[PDB]
Amino acid sequence: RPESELIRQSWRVVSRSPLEHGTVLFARLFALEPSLLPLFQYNGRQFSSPEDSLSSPEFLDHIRKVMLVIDAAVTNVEDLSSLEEYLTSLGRKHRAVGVRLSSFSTVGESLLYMLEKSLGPDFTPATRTAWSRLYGAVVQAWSRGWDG
Ligand code: HEM
Repeated sequence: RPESELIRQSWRVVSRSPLEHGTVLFARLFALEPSLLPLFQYNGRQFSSPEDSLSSPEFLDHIRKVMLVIDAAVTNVEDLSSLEEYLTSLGRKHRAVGVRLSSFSTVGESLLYMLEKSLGPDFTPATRTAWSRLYGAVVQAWSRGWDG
């Protein structure tokens, strides 16, 4: 489908350097919602500043995991069911770590922000809309983790 192609094609560029692009995503995320910072608790320690997170190997590893889940959604765009059980569990895991379902809308905004800045002129409003649909679909699946 044309919309599925809009997603695939846009993802191609940022998929080539996932850590660099995911770093933009998480920098934007903390700027928008600073209270997400303390939810990373590697070695039982809290990051004081957002820039502290960027020196942490485990935090950077987590960026790679996020970008790989998104890549999975892109491979399955139009095939989004295939991932429902995995997303529900991933959702439950985040509830357990203390992320509120609401904070995932901020994640969506950060993903769209990162795509916009990476695509520039290529970020057509059809692509913003398509990604909004895809992300909306990911979030619904995700949400089931919170039991509603
Ligand atoms: C609100 C933003 C988020 C916070 C605060 C957050 C926090 C965490 C924490 C603390 C862990 C466990 C430690 C670790 O594995 O490094 C984790 C695991 C993980 N997260 Fe995130 N996360 C966030 C968003 C996301 C998003 C958007 C994705 C993917 C779309 C994602 C994918 C993962 C994956 C794949 C794991 C491994 C889970 C497992 O199998 O154990 N997270 N999350």
